[PDB]
Amino acid sequence: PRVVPDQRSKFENEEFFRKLSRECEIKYTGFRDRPHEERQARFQNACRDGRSEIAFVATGTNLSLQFFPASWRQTPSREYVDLEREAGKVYLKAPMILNGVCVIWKGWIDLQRLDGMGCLEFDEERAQQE
Amino acid sequence: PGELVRTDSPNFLCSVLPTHWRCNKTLPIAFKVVALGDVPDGTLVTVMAGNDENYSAELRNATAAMKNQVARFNDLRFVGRSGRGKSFTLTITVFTNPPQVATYHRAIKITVDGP
Repeated sequence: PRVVPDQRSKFENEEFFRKLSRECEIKYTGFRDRPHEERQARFQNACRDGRSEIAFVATGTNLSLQFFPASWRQTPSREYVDLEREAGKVYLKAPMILNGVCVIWKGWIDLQRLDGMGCLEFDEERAQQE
Repeated sequence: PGELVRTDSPNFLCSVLPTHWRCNKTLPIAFKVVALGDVPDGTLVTVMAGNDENYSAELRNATAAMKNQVARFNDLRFVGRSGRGKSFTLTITVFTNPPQVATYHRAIKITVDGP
């Protein structure tokens, strides 16, 4: 769809991205006002459907994520939603165009705490076909 | 479309929001997200707010759909607040494939009383 003329440059030089290109505290934000027990279920069910809302706590940057290849209901592969790689938590991959630059959101979340670590990656491959 | 500002994305514009506003009070204007490049009608759009203090402010009617490049929000409303005059960064998600995300920093300050 729409991107700035020089994505990598923007991704590497701007504070918004840099402050987001290194593993930092992330936290699920779905059903914010509800019993933690339920939220935990919501999170996993949503993860199995390939979607979630995870905000970067430090900056309050909220993101709605889709765990599917940028290309494109249908269960996500273990590449975008991994429940094994590490018992207790789930590793997530989510492509998107953020502020005009193709990126990939990667991170994991503790199925118990519903908090975790994640960051943004420049998606070279996607960026060039745009 | 009313008064508009650029978002941090080169593909979207959104309405100008009050610099400061009261918690749970209707906005002086209908919040609008305008898409520059083609975006099919029906495409879902959502708004989310946060900052260092309140990482994910509660919102009302923060979902809308495109109709001729414009996603008009019906009584969007900021319930959560920003606190110690620190304002919200809006996250606008346009659900194309993959989703397109546009941020609007220091878009609005939400306190309990307002101006």
